[PDB]
Amino acid sequence: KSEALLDIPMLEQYLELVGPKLITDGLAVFEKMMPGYVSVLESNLTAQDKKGIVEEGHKIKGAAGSVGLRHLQQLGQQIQSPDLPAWEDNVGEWIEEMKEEWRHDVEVLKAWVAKAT
Amino acid sequence: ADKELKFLVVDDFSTMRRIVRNLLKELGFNNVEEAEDGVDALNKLQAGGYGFVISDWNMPNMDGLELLKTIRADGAMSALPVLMVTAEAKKENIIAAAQAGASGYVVKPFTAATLEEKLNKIFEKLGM
Repeated sequence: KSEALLDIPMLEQYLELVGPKLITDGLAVFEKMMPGYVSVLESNLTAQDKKGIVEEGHKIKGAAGSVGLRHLQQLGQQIQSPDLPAWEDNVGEWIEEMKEEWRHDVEVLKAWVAKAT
Repeated sequence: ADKELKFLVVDDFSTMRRIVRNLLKELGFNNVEEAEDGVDALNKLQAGGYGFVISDWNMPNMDGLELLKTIRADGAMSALPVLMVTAEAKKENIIAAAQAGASGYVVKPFTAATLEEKLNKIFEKLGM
């Protein structure tokens, strides 16, 4: 499950060339900005601002991607793609799922980095 | 067993819930509430009325093993049947579950045939 949560191929490359400092530094930024993001997401959902939801998804997808949190990036990919069939019916669950596991994902990442080094 | 028996399906957000909820509707059981993790679950369980727990192993905030442990400790529901349904098939995971007091274990992926037999086995053993 650590493979479905992390972008291992990307991280192993980062470690080889540069080192862990950039990941932890980047992850540090993510941990600070993330709470703000989900909150904005949650807002636009109740208010039903379609562009709102899509826009914020694009932001989290990038935020998560750069730090190697694969499942979050993927979950952001879906939220920012309103052309997908049954987006309306399933979009709310993807948001409740974003809110539910982001901290756990961050934990699994920090853990893997330590063990990795 | 009884048809009004209350179940709680603890699973974050995967295919486990749609599968299990469906197989339960087939065996006759329609009283089924769901939870996202050990935390949410424990809260819902405080409301009482539950007679059966089915749960994953990997969930944020509180995994299935901690939830199992927390349930056994709490005397108000120390005997509540808990069945683990997880991908984890290692030696450590199965022994942990046996020690903690799991009612049963089902490895993923599983088939409707198995899950129904695992349920009907526990139903006899306990006499529901």
